[PDB]
Amino acid sequence: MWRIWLLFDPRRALVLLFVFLFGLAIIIHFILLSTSRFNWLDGPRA
Amino acid sequence: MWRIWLLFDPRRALVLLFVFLFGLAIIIHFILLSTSRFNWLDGPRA
Amino acid sequence: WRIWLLFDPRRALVLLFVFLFGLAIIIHFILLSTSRFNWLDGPRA
Amino acid sequence: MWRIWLLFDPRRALVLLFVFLFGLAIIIHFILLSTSRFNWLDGPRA
Amino acid sequence: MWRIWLLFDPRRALVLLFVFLFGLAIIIHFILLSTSRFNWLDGPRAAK
Amino acid sequence: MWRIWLLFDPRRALVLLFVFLFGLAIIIHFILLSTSRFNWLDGPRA
Amino acid sequence: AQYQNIFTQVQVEGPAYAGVPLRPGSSPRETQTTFNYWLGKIGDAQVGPVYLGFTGVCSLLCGFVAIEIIGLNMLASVDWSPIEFLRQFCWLALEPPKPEYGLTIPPLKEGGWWLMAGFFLTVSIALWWVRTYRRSRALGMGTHVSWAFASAILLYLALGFIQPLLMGSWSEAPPFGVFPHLDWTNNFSIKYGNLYYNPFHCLSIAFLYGSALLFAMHGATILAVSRYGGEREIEQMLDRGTALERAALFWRWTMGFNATAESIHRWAWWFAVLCPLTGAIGIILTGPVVDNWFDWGVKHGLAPPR
Amino acid sequence: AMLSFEKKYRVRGGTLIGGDLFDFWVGPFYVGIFGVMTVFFALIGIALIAWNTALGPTWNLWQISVNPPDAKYGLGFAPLAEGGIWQWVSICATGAFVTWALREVEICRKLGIGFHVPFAFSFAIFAYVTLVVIRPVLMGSWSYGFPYGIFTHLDWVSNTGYSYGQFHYNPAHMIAITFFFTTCLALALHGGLVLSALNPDRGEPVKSPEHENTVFRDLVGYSIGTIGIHRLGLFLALSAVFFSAVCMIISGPVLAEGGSWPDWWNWWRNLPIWNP
Amino acid sequence: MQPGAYLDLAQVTLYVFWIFFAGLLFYLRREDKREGYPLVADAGSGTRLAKIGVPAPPDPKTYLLRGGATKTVPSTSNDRPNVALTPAAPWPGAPFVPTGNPFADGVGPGSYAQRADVPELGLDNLPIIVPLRAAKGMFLDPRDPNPVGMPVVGCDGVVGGTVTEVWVDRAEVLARYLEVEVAKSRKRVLLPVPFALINDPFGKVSVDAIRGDQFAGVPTTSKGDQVSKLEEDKICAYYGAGTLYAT
Amino acid sequence: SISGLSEAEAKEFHSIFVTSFFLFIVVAVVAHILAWMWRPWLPKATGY
Amino acid sequence: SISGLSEAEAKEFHSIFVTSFFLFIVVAVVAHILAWMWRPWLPKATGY
Amino acid sequence: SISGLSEAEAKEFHSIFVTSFFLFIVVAVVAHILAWMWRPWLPKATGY
Amino acid sequence: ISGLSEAEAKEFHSIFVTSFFLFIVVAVVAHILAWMWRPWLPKATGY
Amino acid sequence: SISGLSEAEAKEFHSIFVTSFFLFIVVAVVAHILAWMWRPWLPKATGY
Amino acid sequence: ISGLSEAEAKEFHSIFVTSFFLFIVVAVVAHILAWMWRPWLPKATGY
Ligand code: BCL
Ligand code: BCL
Ligand code: BCL
Ligand SMILES: CC[C@H]1c2cc3[nH]c4c(c3C)C(=O)[C@H](C(=O)OC)c4c3nc(cc4[nH]c(cc(n2)[C@@H]1C)c(C(C)=O)c4C)[C@@H](C)[C@@H]3CCC(=O)OC/C=C(\C)CCC[C@@H](C)CCC[C@@H](C)CCCC(C)C
Ligand SMILES: COC1=C(OC)C(=O)C(C/C=C(/C)CC/C=C(\C)CC/C=C(\C)CC/C=C(\C)CC/C=C(\C)CC/C=C(\C)CC/C=C(/C)CC/C=C(\C)CC/C=C(\C)CCC=C(C)C)=C(C)C1=O
Ligand SMILES: COC1=C(OC)C(=O)C(C/C=C(\C)CC/C=C(\C)CC/C=C(\C)CC/C=C(\C)CC/C=C(\C)CC/C=C(\C)CC/C=C(/C)CC/C=C(\C)CC/C=C(\C)CCC=C(C)C)=C(C)C1=O
Ligand SMILES: CC(C)C/C=C/[C@@H](C)C/C=C/[C@@H](C)CCC[C@@H](C)CCCC[C@H](C)CCC[C@@H](C)CCC[C@@H](C)CCCC(C)(C)O
Ligand SMILES: [Fe+3]
Repeated sequence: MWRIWLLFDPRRALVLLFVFLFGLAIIIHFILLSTSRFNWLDGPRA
Repeated sequence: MWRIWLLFDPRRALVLLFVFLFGLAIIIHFILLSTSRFNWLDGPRA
Repeated sequence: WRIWLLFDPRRALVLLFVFLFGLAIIIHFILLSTSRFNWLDGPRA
Repeated sequence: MWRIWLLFDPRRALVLLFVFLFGLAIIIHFILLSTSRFNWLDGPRA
Repeated sequence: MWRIWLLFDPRRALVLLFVFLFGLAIIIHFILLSTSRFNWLDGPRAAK
Repeated sequence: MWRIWLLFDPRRALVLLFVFLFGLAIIIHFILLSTSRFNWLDGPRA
Repeated sequence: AQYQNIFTQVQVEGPAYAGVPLRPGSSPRETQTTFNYWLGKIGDAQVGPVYLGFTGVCSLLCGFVAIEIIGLNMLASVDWSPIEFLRQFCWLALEPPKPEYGLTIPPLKEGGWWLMAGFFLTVSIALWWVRTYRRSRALGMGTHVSWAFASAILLYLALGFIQPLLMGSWSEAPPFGVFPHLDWTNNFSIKYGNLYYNPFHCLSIAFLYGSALLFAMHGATILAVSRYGGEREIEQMLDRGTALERAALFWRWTMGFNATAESIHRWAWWFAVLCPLTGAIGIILTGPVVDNWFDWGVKHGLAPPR
Repeated sequence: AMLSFEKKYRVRGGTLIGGDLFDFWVGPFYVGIFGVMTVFFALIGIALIAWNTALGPTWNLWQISVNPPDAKYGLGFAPLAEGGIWQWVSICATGAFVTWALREVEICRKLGIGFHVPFAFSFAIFAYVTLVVIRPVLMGSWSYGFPYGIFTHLDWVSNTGYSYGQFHYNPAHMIAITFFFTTCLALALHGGLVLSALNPDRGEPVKSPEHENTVFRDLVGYSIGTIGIHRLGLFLALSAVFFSAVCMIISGPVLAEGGSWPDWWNWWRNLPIWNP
Repeated sequence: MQPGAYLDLAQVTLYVFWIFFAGLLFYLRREDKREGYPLVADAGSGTRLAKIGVPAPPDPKTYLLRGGATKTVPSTSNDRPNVALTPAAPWPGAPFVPTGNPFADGVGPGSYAQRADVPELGLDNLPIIVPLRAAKGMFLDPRDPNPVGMPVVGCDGVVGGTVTEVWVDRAEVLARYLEVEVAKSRKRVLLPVPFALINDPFGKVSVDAIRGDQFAGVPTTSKGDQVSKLEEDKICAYYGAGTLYAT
Repeated sequence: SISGLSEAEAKEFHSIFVTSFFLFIVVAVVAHILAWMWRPWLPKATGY
Repeated sequence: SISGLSEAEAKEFHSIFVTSFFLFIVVAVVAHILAWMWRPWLPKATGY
Repeated sequence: SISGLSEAEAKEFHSIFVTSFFLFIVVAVVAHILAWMWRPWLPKATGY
Repeated sequence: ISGLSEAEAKEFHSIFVTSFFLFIVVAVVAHILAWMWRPWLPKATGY
Repeated sequence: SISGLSEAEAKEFHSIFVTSFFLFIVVAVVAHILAWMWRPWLPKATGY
Repeated sequence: ISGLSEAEAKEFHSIFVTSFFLFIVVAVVAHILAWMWRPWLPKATGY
């Protein structure tokens, strides 16, 4: 499996991986925060 | 884990890290300040 | 001593100063926008 | 403290300082002129 | 204080200073002329 | 007093000065014409 | 035959180019120059150097005075909160003066800041026009670029200055804002009839469409004959090669008529310049001359009485 | 009938269909089989428009109009006197455009040059097809196409625009307008630059590409080059039309016909960073 | 022009614009005719009077050149009006057929113009199209493939030669030509970059205009370090002929 | 060997990358257990 | 030096410049006196 | 090697980096403890 | 480094100071006149 | 030797940097004490 | 590094510091005057 790095560049791919994961996490967090059940700051909305 | 520094130039890694951390801290502070339970300046609303 | 053999003091100082000024402006404006910490016109309503 | 001038060209540093100070002064004067209490032209509002 | 003229060119500084001064002067005159108390042409606006 | 022309190019100075003078004159004339008291055409508005 | 000329295959890199020596009467340029790998994939990679003198510096200073006025008013309209400023930035504006002040100088919070920002922006734009003229003359070239810029400047002046003058009120002008100025466009069309029935508006739209059509055609033609050396448009006019012959014969066998390596750029210049000219004429006529364009269209048989 | 240098190019070959039967010129025009076909389609369409106008009340040029079928016919075929003429004129126009593009392809093959021009015309054909075929189908009936009238299709444009609140808030519409204005700016710049290099100041020699690079490095600090400006022109002109087609595809088929584009942007105003 | 009359200012302005636009169209169509006129009559037409069309071609135009020379357009000496072609039919509008070899005669898509037999001189009187070995200070941006060493294949998969050099354009930095050494000849020809796909097969250069065995026929340059405009145009036309005659 | 690396450098980077990714996955699993304990998802067809 | 002017040229230009400037100022002052005779400005806080 | 650093520099830079990162983390932990003592989060499905 | 000598530097400085002072004096006189025309800085209740 | 500075110059600059940083933080601490003396923040969930 | 010696930098810094100090003095006087005209920092209820 380690041959992927013989095919891709580590420093050029790891940055895209980090950006991708950060964007995914921020999107999931915002979606959860926008609901009423899983809002963890102000709680549910009556 | 010191290996990463033979591959990544600190003079850009640290800059990216600092800008990203500052942006994240700003975002979290704004989120907290926009609520009413965690507004530490004007206090709760209504 | 910290090893400044990596960061040019010129750029690392001008960016630091611009950043600090921006942060201070932002904090002052945030405070001015509130009614409790407005130090010019005072509380509203 | 005088060592700084070995690192910074006094020309560019001084012109940036002048521009920054003038901009800050203009901003403060504008904010004051925008209020009702510290408006020194036409006085307080009603 | 005379030594400063070894850093800055007199031509550039003297030509930027006049531009800056004229801009400031016209901005101040415009601000004064917008108000009602310091309008020197028509005078105070008719109170409603 | 003549020393100023050792710093400034006379042609450039005259072009700039003439354009500036004409623009300032036309601006002052327009401002005067916009008012009611100093309008020399149709005079005051009633 | 299979390589489309969209992207550069192999990039050549040498020393930076300082530039053609300037005709006497100009300042020296800057020396900072860099190269960009991505800009070289589509075009040229060298960035810089730049020339800044008196006109460029004064233009930038006045433009930034105007931008600062606009931004400080946008911050004051939101109680200086940066959070609420970022929340709704495209909905903020610096409104034009109120209709009850005519062409006088209004109070600051009712049109004075708008007037000062307009004045400084106009001075900035005029200084940039002078800069284009001056930079073109300093190399011995013609002044076609500045006279094309003058048409956009004329449309800008008609929108902001001339039509308010002829209408006798500063309130007829657009605001300084992203969405507010689109709303102003909509309300301007609604207020004076239907702007579709303004014939100079129709001509301006025709010239915008023809500008897009012609620039697509010219780009495609030059890319198609670039294998024979067609992109060197100046040398192909002083010494006609086979690339421009094929380019002319394509359009001659297609639509009956063709141009030369130079006259097509005159077609380009004129179709681009005629859009803001006809637009400015149509804007100047709207209000001062005609106040309902649909009634005008009905009078001249453009539409049934409806 | 030939230019002074044209004779060495009028060789035989390079067709797609028909062999050497239609491989001739009529004046300056090359014919091919697609030339015959496109002139045929154009003439049938013009005769149909004229016949539809004879059945109408006026011969006024600005008031001629071929109206699409009524909504009660769905996506079927309408009677000729009550909507079918619009459908047949649409068919004829599509045929004329496709045959024009194919004739351009044949001319490109005969001359030995790239196929960029027919490829770029395909974008305008795609926008027309999106306006008269794709969007009416996704909406449900042919009654959604625009009329063939000089001043009635402008009324169609305005009614369609006001059917979605204010059409200015359509984001693809905003991107397309930006691309159109940038295309105009770049065309003016390129034309003026080439003209000023070929017609210099009084008493000067004709300039060179180095002067052209220098003038824009002195104006704005960057110059794109001679091949870059043509690439960018094609790119901008095609992106404008692509995004206008996208703009019209999402209006109606995606956003409902009674909705508002201004209210879409509220997704930005309700972000939890600042919403409460 | 009074209020209530039919005539009003807007339509007067519109008609003024219509007249101006007719004038501008005439001026533009007049400028369009500075090359290729008068026309060459077809078969079965009179040749006693010239055909020019209704917007008459304007007077010849003179351009001042850098060294002090002049250039008068139209360029009538670039036309090559007598070539090896025969008409395929006696009626007007008929195509022509090459009587000999279209690769060597310069007809059809392989047609070139009679340009000046000198190199383009650049802003310092030194040729601009130059081999990289004679342009001090320029290199090949190692992020992109290095064609020097790759073999070149024709439209039929046959290898025609190998790449030995890259000819660049000074003052417009770009790779314009590749120098190709033919397989079994030790001779050098030029290949225009827009005609080649560098690295289409991983280590090769693909040219789908001519067959691999036709590189031997590409025209050559007089000097090994510069190329004239006529030679450039001939080298481009040779590859252009293969688009229709390579079979 | 077209990425500019050797085999040994590739193996080094791959080992470190695998261990880091694994630690990330373990922390994420613990976070999901805690999140489910705080408030569960996947309701029934009638609702919560 | 900066201007590339002989000192004699500088003094010549200065003389003619000052003459023109003084004539301009004189005629402007006459214009302002006539304008004040027509209508004064600078009213009081209540108006004219 | 590729980043332009030798082994010794890389290792000592890693050491100082980890130390500073650890100080940042412990300060953040203290800040979060204090924040919870001021205002707790993670309510119940019925609220606080 | 400005391309200036020292004597001419001091001369420029002298003339600059004199003209700066003249400007300042004229401005102060204008401000005295302006204040005796209309005072600024009102009271917290107004003029 | 990457930055372009020596190793003693680095020590000097860092010493001055630390002194300035510390002075800044001291002034900021005094500012915050005064600001709290003017208006306290961090209210209780009931309010102020 | 910038283009200055070790002594000219000294005298430039001296002049810079004197100018900065006098500017600060003028600003302090202006602030005393402004507080005497219209104070700020009100109480939680207002002025
Ligand atoms: C209360 C109002 C009074 C009045 C009170 C005053 C007072 C007070 C003064 C004047 C002065 C002037 N008045 Mg008056 N004046 C009045 C009405 C007029 C009318 C009119 C038709 O109503 C006109 C034409 C004038 C004209 C004049 C000028 C003679 C003079 C302005 C000097 C100047 O312009 O410097 C311009 C000098 C130059 C060298 C400009 C050169 C031109 C440049 C080089 C070219 C620019 C190109 C340009 C941008 C191209 C586009 C221009 C457009 C095509 C127009 N007045 C009314 C009756 N007037 C002033 C004066 O007397 O000064 C001598 C003055 O102090
Ligand atoms: C509902 C709204 C109305 C409508 C209302 C208007 C109004 C009002 C106007 C137009 C105008 C135009 N309309 Mg319309 N228009 C409508 C429908 C259309 C449709 C369509 C398919 O429906 C199209 C294609 C168009 C297209 C057009 C163009 C033909 C024309 C714009 C020319 C231009 O390039 O200006 C863009 C160029 C400029 C504005 C000049 C640029 C100025 C300078 C050069 C820029 C300086 C920038 C500065 C340095 C940046 C810093 C500044 C600070 C940041 C602030 N309209 C409908 C019917 N339209 C304009 C016109 O002229 O028509 C008569 C115009 O005023
Ligand atoms: C109230 C109305 C709304 C509005 C409602 C609409 C509606 C509805 C539409 C647009 C569309 C457009 N609008 Mg809008 N739009 C408004 C305001 C504007 C303004 C402005 C300044 O306010 C501008 C610049 C625009 C600009 C635009 C463009 C993005 C777009 C038009 C280009 C296009 O479609 O290419 C497409 C080009 C073609 C389709 C050309 C086809 C070419 C064919 C193949 C060739 C034909 C040849 C012919 C038959 C034969 C000729 C031969 C002769 C011999 C010569 N709109 C107002 C606010 N707008 C249109 C769009 O985006 O559609 C894609 C559209 O449908
Ligand atoms: C033929 C008509 C079309 C047209 C033409 C046109 N525009 C032009 C020109 C021409 C021929 C120029 O020569 C001039 C230019 O410099 O182009 C590169 C320009 C220009 N058209 C511009 C914008 C513009 N044109 C528009 C439209 C159009 N321009 C028409 C469609 C629009 C629209 C649709 O709204 C805009 C926004 C500018 C990019 C430029 C004029 C710049 C100017 O006046 O700057 C004033 C300075 C300020 C406001 C100060 C703030 C700085 C920036 C916000 C301004 C931009 C500066 C940047 C362009 C250069 C900076 C370089 C630095 C190294 C200093
Ligand atoms: C309280 O409010 C305010 C704001 O907050 C709301 C602001 O934020 C700001 C702006 C400041 C900032 C905070 C941003 C930072 C910017 C700076 C630090 C710069 C400071 C700028 C100023 C103080 C003023 C700027 C003024 C300038 C640059 C010059 C202004 C000149 C004019 C207005 C021209 C006068 C008008 C005329 C003559 C009309 C004529 C008509 C024309 C349009 C043409 C004009 C052309 C010329 C006169 C020049 C021609 C030259 C030629 C031909 C070239 C000759 C050859 C040469 C090479 C010389 C301020 C000042 C402000 O107060
Ligand atoms: C608005 O008005 C109206 C018209 O609209 C102008 C209409 O028409 C019609 C009538 C139309 C219909 C009843 C059906 C309409 C349905 C659709 C448009 C839905 C979308 C359909 C598609 C996604 C495919 C569209 C294809 C169609 C319908 C073309 C019609 C085909 C024929 C008439 C048969 C003859 C074949 C032709 C002309 C083209 C066939 C269609 C293709 C898609 C071909 C695909 C091509 C390739 C895959 C590559 C081709 C390769 C080539 C050329 C080889 C080259 C050589 C090599 C060796 C490389 C009505 C009522 C109408 O009111
Ligand atoms: C008395 C006479 C003598 C004076 C009059 C002289 C005349 C001549 C004046 C005529 C004026 C006319 C001609 C102009 C009319 C203008 C219209 C034509 C066009 C309107 C512009 C439309 C744009 C979309 C504006 C958007 C700008 C805004 C979004 C940018 C805000 C910037 C902020 C964010 C600044 C960053 C934040 C901080 C705080 C750091 O700054
Ligand atoms: Fe071109």
